[PDB]
Amino acid sequence: VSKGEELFTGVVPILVELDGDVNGHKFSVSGEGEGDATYGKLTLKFICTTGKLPVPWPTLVTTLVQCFSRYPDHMKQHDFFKSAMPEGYVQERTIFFKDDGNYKTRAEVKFEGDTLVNRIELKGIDFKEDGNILGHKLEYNYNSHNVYIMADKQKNGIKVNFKIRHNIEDGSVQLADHYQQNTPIGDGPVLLPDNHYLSTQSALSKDPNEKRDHMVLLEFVTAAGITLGMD
Amino acid sequence: GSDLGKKLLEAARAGQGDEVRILMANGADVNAEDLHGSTPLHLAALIGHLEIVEVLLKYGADVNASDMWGNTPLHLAAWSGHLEIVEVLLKNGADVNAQDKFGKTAFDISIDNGNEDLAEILQ
Repeated sequence: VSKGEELFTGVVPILVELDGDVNGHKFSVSGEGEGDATYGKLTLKFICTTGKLPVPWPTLVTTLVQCFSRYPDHMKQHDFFKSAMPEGYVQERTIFFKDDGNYKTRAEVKFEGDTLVNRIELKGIDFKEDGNILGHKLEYNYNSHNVYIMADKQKNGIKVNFKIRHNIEDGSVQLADHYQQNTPIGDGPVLLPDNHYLSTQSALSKDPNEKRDHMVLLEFVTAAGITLGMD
Repeated sequence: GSDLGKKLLEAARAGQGDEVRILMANGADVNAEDLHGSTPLHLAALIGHLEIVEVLLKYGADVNASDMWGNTPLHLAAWSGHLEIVEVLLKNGADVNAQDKFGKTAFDISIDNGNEDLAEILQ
């Protein structure tokens, strides 16, 4: 029930650009690949263009295109992300790494010609020099999560929250609380959803021919309704 | 896939029946996979392309191929309510008890999507 969902019926090329500063360490990431929103799939590869990434690749996954979530037919009315396209939306987050610092992010996600582009600014402060993040103590892997979405009539968008679980190499888990807002860029009408969630799955790998600091990301995301005996 | 494998995955996802048929006649691997472990049959089932589903099965596609997320072609056909494709997959030995990583069968998906027609035949 949006002209925007028509742009996602096929496989769509993706470009990601991130400018970052964590505790003063400046870095940049470029990413490219493809998304298949009917399947709910991303296939992406990201490069640190400034040298060595000064934080663990997994801390950046959430920042580095929820318009690729598979929304089933019965739920097409609750798909804010696609409805804002092609003019797009602004995605902002604060991410609290428990017992450690935080990331603030601001991203514009929109079409440029036939490519879906996520451009991000990231500022991280108050990290411990030898915590799990600046100490590079996160395992190179990723968990499955539920991403909770509600409408925000006021801002003509959505609010979103979830908790990421990052495996630590000693067997513990580092939580990252995620608070999120999305606002359309265009003046066009958008879909404001009933409360629902996205169920996410991800795998991280390395390209054996890639000589730079990098991450290959495969992701599979499905939207779901709230059901009886949740909360 | 390979060279032909990649063209076959792309042609199947794009719903190009003639292109799929020519690729298969020229020896493409019917079970080529992308990085997610998606096969041509997965992709055709997803988009509801009956012709490509039947052509691929006729060239020996694995009816019960699983992607890295545990989805089978039957799951993906059910995701989109493709009744005739479900019938064809079932008739070619699709596994009604295959579970994805959420523990769900194709029946469970039909139930989540409130689809009474699919629910009836996926039991």
